[PDB]
Amino acid sequence: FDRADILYNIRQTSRPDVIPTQRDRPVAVSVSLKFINILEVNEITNEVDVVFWQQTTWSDRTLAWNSSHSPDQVSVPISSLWVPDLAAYNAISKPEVLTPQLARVVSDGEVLYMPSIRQRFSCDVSGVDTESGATCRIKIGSWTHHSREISVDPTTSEYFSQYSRFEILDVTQKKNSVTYSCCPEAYEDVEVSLNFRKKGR
Amino acid sequence: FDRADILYNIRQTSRPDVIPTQRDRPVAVSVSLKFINILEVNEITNEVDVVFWQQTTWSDRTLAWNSSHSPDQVSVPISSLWVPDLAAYNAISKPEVLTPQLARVVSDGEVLYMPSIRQRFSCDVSGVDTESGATCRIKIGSWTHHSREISVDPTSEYFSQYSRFEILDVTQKKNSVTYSCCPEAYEDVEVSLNFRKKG
Amino acid sequence: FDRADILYNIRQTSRPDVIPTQRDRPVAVSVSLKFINILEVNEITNEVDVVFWQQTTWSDRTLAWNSSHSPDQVSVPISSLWVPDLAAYNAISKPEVLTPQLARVVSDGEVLYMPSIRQRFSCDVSGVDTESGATCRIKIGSWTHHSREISVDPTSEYFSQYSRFEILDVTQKKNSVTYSCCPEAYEDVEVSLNFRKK
Amino acid sequence: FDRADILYNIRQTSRPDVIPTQRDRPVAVSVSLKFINILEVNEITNEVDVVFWQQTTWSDRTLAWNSSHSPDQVSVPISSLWVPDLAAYNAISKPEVLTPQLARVVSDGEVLYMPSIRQRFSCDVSGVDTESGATCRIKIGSWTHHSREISVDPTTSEYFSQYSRFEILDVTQKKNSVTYSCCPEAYEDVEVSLNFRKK
Amino acid sequence: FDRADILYNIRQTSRPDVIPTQRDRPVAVSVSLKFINILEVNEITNEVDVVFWQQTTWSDRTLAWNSSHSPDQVSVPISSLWVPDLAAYNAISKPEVLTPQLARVVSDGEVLYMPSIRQRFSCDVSGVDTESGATCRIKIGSWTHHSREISVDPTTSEYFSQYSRFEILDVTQKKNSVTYSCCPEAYEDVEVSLNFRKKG
Amino acid sequence: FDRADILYNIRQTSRPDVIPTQRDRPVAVSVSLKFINILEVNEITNEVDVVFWQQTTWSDRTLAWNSSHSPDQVSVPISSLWVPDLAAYNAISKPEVLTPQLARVVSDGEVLYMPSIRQRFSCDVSGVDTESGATCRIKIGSWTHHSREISVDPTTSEYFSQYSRFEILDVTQKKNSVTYSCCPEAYEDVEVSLNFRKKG
Amino acid sequence: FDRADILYNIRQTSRPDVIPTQRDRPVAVSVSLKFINILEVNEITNEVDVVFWQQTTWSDRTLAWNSSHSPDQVSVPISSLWVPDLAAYNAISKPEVLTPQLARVVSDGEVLYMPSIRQRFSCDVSGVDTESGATCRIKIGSWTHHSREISVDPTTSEYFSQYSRFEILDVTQKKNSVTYSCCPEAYEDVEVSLNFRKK
Amino acid sequence: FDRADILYNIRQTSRPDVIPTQRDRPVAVSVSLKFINILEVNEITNEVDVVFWQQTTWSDRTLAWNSSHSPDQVSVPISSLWVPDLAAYNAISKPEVLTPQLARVVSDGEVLYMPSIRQRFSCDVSGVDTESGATCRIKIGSWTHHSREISVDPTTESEYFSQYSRFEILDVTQKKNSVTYSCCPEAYEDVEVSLNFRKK
Amino acid sequence: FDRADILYNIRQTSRPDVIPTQRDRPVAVSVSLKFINILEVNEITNEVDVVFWQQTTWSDRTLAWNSSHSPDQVSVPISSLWVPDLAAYNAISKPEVLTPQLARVVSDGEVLYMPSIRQRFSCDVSGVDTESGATCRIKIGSWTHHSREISVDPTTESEYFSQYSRFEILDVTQKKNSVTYSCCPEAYEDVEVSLNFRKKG
Amino acid sequence: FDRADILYNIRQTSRPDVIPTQRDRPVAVSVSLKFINILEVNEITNEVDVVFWQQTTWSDRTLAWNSSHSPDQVSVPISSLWVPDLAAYNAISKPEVLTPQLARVVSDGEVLYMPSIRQRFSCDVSGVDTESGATCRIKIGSWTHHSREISVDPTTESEYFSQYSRFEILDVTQKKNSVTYSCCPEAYEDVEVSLNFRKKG
Ligand SMILES: CCN1CCN[C@H]1c1cccc(-c2ccccn2)n1
Ligand SMILES: CCN1CCN[C@H]1c1cccc(-c2ccccn2)n1
Repeated sequence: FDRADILYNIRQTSRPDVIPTQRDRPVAVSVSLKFINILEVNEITNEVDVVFWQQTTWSDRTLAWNSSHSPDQVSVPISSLWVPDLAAYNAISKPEVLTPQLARVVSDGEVLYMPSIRQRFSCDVSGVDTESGATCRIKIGSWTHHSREISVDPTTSEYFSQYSRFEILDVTQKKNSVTYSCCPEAYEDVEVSLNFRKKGR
Repeated sequence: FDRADILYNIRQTSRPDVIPTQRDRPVAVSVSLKFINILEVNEITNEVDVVFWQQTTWSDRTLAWNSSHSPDQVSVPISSLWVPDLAAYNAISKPEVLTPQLARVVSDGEVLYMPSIRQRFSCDVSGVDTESGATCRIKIGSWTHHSREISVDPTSEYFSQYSRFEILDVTQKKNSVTYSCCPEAYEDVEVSLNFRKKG
Repeated sequence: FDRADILYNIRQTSRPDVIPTQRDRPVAVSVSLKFINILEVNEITNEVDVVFWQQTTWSDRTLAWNSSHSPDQVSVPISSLWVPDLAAYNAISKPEVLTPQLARVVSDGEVLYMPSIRQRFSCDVSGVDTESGATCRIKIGSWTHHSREISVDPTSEYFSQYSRFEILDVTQKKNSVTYSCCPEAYEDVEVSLNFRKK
Repeated sequence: FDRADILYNIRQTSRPDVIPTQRDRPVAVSVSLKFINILEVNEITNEVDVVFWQQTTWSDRTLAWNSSHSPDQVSVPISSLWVPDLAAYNAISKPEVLTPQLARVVSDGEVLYMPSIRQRFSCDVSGVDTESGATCRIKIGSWTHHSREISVDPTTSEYFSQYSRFEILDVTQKKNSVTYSCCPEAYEDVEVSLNFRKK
Repeated sequence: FDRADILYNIRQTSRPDVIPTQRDRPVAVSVSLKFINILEVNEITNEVDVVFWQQTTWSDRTLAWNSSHSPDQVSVPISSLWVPDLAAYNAISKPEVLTPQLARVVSDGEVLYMPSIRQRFSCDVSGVDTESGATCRIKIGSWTHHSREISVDPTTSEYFSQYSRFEILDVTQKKNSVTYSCCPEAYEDVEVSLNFRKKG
Repeated sequence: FDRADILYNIRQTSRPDVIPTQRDRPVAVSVSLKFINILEVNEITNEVDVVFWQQTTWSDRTLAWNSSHSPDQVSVPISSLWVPDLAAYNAISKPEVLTPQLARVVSDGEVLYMPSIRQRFSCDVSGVDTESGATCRIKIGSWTHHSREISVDPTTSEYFSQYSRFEILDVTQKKNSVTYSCCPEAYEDVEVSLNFRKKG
Repeated sequence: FDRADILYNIRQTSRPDVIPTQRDRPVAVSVSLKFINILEVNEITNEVDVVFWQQTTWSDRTLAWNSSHSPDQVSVPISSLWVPDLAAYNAISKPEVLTPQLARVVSDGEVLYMPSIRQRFSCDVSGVDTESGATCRIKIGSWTHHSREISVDPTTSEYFSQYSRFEILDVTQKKNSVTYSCCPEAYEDVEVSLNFRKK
Repeated sequence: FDRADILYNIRQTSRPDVIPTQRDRPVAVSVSLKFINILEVNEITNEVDVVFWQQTTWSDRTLAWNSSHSPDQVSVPISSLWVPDLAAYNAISKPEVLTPQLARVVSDGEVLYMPSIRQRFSCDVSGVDTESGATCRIKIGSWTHHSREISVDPTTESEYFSQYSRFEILDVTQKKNSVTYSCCPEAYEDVEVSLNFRKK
Repeated sequence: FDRADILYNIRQTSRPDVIPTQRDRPVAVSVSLKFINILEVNEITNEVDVVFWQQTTWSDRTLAWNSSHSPDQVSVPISSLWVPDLAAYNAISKPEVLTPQLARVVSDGEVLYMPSIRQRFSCDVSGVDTESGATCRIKIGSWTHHSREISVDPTTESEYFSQYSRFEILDVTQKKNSVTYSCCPEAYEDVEVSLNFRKKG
Repeated sequence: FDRADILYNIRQTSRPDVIPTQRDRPVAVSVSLKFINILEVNEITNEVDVVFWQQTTWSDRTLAWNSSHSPDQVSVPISSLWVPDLAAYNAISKPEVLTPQLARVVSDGEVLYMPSIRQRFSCDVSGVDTESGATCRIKIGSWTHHSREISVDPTTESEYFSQYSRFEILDVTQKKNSVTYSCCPEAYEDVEVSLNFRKKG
């Protein structure tokens, strides 16, 4: 009916710890990094310090409601929802979340979470100061949910800060499948390739 | 009644997670930054470290009470209130809040919140050392509410005399953008901090 | 009562959100700093980084018990008490509290809170390497309680001898700040630390 | 049963404070470190700054369920499980967990927890600049559970970042134990020998 | 009882806010710091950064159980327990607690708590490069409880990293009892003297 | 959605004190009484003691779920439901509910509630002992909701016990609207006229 | 604000244990009985069993709201409300409430509560078979609140059952203020005289 | 696992509102009345007052546990358990439960519940003073769950009945039956208890 | 303080299960039955049905407050207080409490509970139609607290009784009884209430 | 420790649902009925209406406390203790509890629960008006706990019986007995209580 009713129900009945699997189909999560800033780099030790909006999308039908004559969408705290347990496998610091931890929810149950994160990665930074630029690959996927429970897909400069000493040449994202020695099941991930270089003046 | 009553009511009934949209009008949010100190500036990196009191105001009519023979206003923990999900879109460090997270509530339901924040920005440091100075732009709007739910409206006595820097000018302009994709319009306040290194 | 009873009472009924305003009188808070240590000072940037005990004191009658055959005071976690929402007006860093967050409550409802706080300020660092020394002023007052709600009044020997600086003098004085936007005055204590490098 | 049911059962009944000893025989924990990155090294101070994944396995029958027409495993927040109070004996910073604080629970009540941790150790960094390399020993055991209550055992390179300034010669992992003359009791540890060198 | 029952009991009935004074006698606390590492010394600023296990011990009879067919000892989170409010009166950083915040409660009501703490101190670091070394005094006490409510007492190197830049010559720990200028009462305290030096 | 899921969502949401009004329209409550037995009649006081199944119905849309691959209705404690505050205006004993207090909830949010009630009324019993027989009128409406808020409406001896001493000739149920002096708003009630006689 | 909000505010801040004394003065409670039935009379025992509507009315300002775009009234459970602690001083069984225990709150704070009660009294049944009839006095008053805290007032047959064997010749309601020897406080009651006879 | 833990888990995971349906098949409830006494009988009004033990038996897999070194069964208050919403169709007074409202849970999820009920009923008392006695049929079945959600059964088509009664029991037959009403598609399953008894 | 703060403080800190003993000195309970009606007597069976106000009075200084600029008294549900565990040893029905279960709490912590009770007793009804009347004896005291825990005392301090009863009250006297049995080192007390009544003419 | 702390400890860690079984030995429960009055008797229907005190004692170790400088006993509402689920097999009315529902607890975990109950039974009232009298047997045992879990034993087999009953008691014996049933393969234990009574003059 109203904003307050919609948020009450989601709070009271939403099960944060419960992956919203559908008929035991993997939950499909969309992920696209939108880089905003490159804040520090190190060709010697091979580290980068980035700021990026982690465009993260997925469906949770248990959230959906009868719009009809009611709010299009709502803003929900992420404590009040299930959220994918995503990790950047090659981060070497923990996500500084820069933004209000609110996710935007539509009446169908499709969810949009997009926090600004500042994080430090460990990646190939050789060629940063050349014209070829460097290509730093960030791998992201489910920390605890494997192929049959979570799958991850990428999607279809307008963001990047003009005051950065760096400039992006190209950013590309590939779905991937890894396996581990311990474990018979495979995990999926988005491989994000940031090609960037130091500016000329 | 009295304070304890007025504060019990707010705590028992306030719903932090519910924007108080009054009849499907947008919650008007008045914003005004007051810089207190500038601390680290880098014309190479175009990064800055600043401290400012973000003077914020809006109306949550649910909070209202009958002023007749009772407190004009009370102080309240912002965990007991709805608060707009403001974010600085060029911030490169999380906001570090320096002061007690309390806000003031007037009997008419006007909420008045003024945190002291320290945060780092990616902005134009070009010219800080010259006469006409640097102009650093800081953009502040709601992180999840487009212009039908929240609408942000911008409203030296505050700046430390002991700063290494000096403030030529601060100006505030609203900013609205529609896109091909999405029928909702988005708003931010644009804060132009024109400052320079003292003699 | 015993210590358990008295704490339980304070836990159940201390309205930790409610200024213990008496009639409509400002709650009269006393603040008096004692410096333990000056740790890093910048004359260029006008930034000092200091450690100090904030002696705070105020009365809350919802706390009091008849010290009849009872303890005359107890230790109360500040989560379970009303505390003045104080702030350093010229702090450039969030207070680092170095101590257990406990306050002493007297049977008459007198509270004595004294945290050890490490924090950096903007203030006049100049003259630090001179005999007459630098004079760094800190202001501490309520963040939200104007002057009809919370008054503030001010009341070397704890100062570390291993410091690189020394305190020539420390005066503390009643002050109020007002702003053109806002109808109300806010009381503080203006602490003048006169000190110099060794 | 389904994910939501199992999760609720685990949250309602799993007792995070209660070591799941069986027939008072010590709780068998496996700790197996996978080094991801070596980031800083100081041959003067004998300190390393390391990133590893800590494969921690044990067993808690009270989490178990009938997997007849149910999930093989589910994912549970460690706050809703008893976890081993493991601690690095020679650690010089707080463990910085970089990953979702979530563990995997098998229906037979076996728990699979692999946090990704950054932390500094005081250890032997000598020879790092050389072909045979330094050997940094890292010691991990229960902080409060002596060897009648917990044993730690190793499980009876490949993830290390190829963009590290360092590489790995050998990793060996051996059960050991320790006492302190203040106190009667002994504590099992796994001793992780990291044989590495600069590239 | 079993661990399950003993822990449920404590979680249900322990008052972490209530000092376990018995018959208006003070709580005897054994405190004894054991240094593991010395991470950073500055002879200019007079500062050390150190890591210590702070072996802490005291009696809280309300915790006791009859140990007949029962555990002799259990691992309780300290949030379930009253804990002495110990400070280090010349710390310049907050105590960085590095290990799981659990304590040991013996069936007779004895609480054994040993955190590993990283913390920075303001002390005399002159003569660390000498041979008889620097002597860094640290003052440990209750913040809010006087000697009538807490007495703090020490205990009579096996722990210090052999790979430290530095080495410990001696560590001694004596009782001190102190009276401030403001207030009538005394606070019992410990003095810890870290006599140590560089290696070469 | 399973029954487990739906029941959770109802218990947790759903506000038993919140009349399910739509667009400030009256909530339409249907009520058909089904007499099961007449256990006492008295022509002198004019009193009967009856048992009846009170077939009750109304929509509450905050209860609805999409029953795509899911159950069509569920059984729900009325303590977790709003229910109409119906009263017998001419009752002289309190309703003695004989049955489990569970109502049925269809996925379109229709509530089907039907308790077995025993209760005693003040009504015209004259000539229960003749062919044409007594006609005992029972008025039922909401105790606190007027017509704009609630409309109690009727619907249109498959229930009645073959071993009673009485037999039902007729039951008719007609809409009734009533205005009390105190209060200018009007209640919307149902007159149940029970036409029965002794069998002999 | 819709009903569902008003009812939520009431439940969370209605302090049903607290008498809404406004300022100094007592709470003014209107009580007026409406007899529906007389059911069993015993002139030997001086006993009567009676069904009556207890129209009750008072002001709790704490329930108040602004109806501009709001209902004027909602129905509230008395569990979530302060109710006057009324007792019929000459009752000899407990009140059997025959109706839902819901009261009615006006936006200006007035409450209207009107239960149908069956209850037996001790009173003057003599002459119930004569022309002039019997006059049963029923004395209703606060059980714990004396006259400084509660004053009762009536407000100047019509729902009586024609199918009763008795008939009301008259009903009159006056106020009375009674003091007992133990206790220096005066209590108020309404005394309702029920002039009825057998038809 | 002990009694204490088993009961904690049940308490803590209790969904009393969730019919424990397994893969959309109906929950099979057994009902057997074991008559203890007959307190009052009326051939005029066709009413009897009776005390019986109602043995009831169903599965609820959600309560189960591993019974290796664990109790075989435990005692659980019914407010923690889902219970069949059972009801007599011809009852004329509330069921007066005389015993502790406790059932027994077995390790496999079986729930055995047996309350003592005193209740009045409307039935065929004709012939109570004859050689072949009266045959009062009592009909018991779920009030709100139909054929597809609950199915009943008698496990029982001299050890219980009071030797001191004014009546003897000749026979009690219990048969699965069913009941539908024109209003409502779904059939309801019931147990048909024929109490054939006489005055001595 | 206002009434609202006092009731909040009582509700929040009150221990109904806890006898307010002061240093293991016993809680002094005053009792006084003021009879209102006598409703049924039976000389064959020695049974009476009666209604009385049972005035109870005790101290619980843990409920005190500062009367300074406050109310001297407030009403409190008894379900938030400790109450005397009083039983009538010769009752044959359970006590029907006819009145609101509220009590008065005075600012010195004095509690004043007076319920109107209706109960049937097994007592000496003989002589009821004579001029000396019957004397029916009712014994009242704690069910589980011996006399080092609760001391019951009659206040003995007609005005209350129905002018419409068939019966009339000739005198009421109340006296303390106390007994030591050999099993237990403890004396038990009771208050013996002697209702001397006769039928009216 | 004081009463407030013993009661608190009991309230919080008692486990009212959990039978205090030790070493899978039966819990030994001791019921002795003490008769206060006989109120109705009916020779036609074989029914009596009686009032009695149900003396019930057992041991529950989870209640115990060290009673040095402590109360040795406290009074505890039965909601906060495990209580045996006793019932009168041959009862025909609900138990009417006439007394405060408190139980007395000894620091060693010994419990006395003694409600005055009024109830009605089906029993042999034959011979009530003869000099030999009727022998009404009442059976009281655990509803749901068979013999391997609850064992039931009387103590001893006047001072209680009202002098004003129409009736008089001749003897009360009380005897261990065990009833078993077709359906269910465990035996229950009971105190069979033989009331031998008759009418007075
Ligand atoms: C006038 C600014 N202040 C002086 C001291 N306290 C602050 C304060 C406290 C609470 C609210 C506000 C404020 C001011 C303007 C707009 C919004 N809030 N300031
Ligand atoms: C007299 C109006 N009503 C019609 C049916 N219900 C009643 C009603 C309900 C709720 C409150 C009141 C009321 C209360 C005080 C005074 C008058 N009426 N009446």
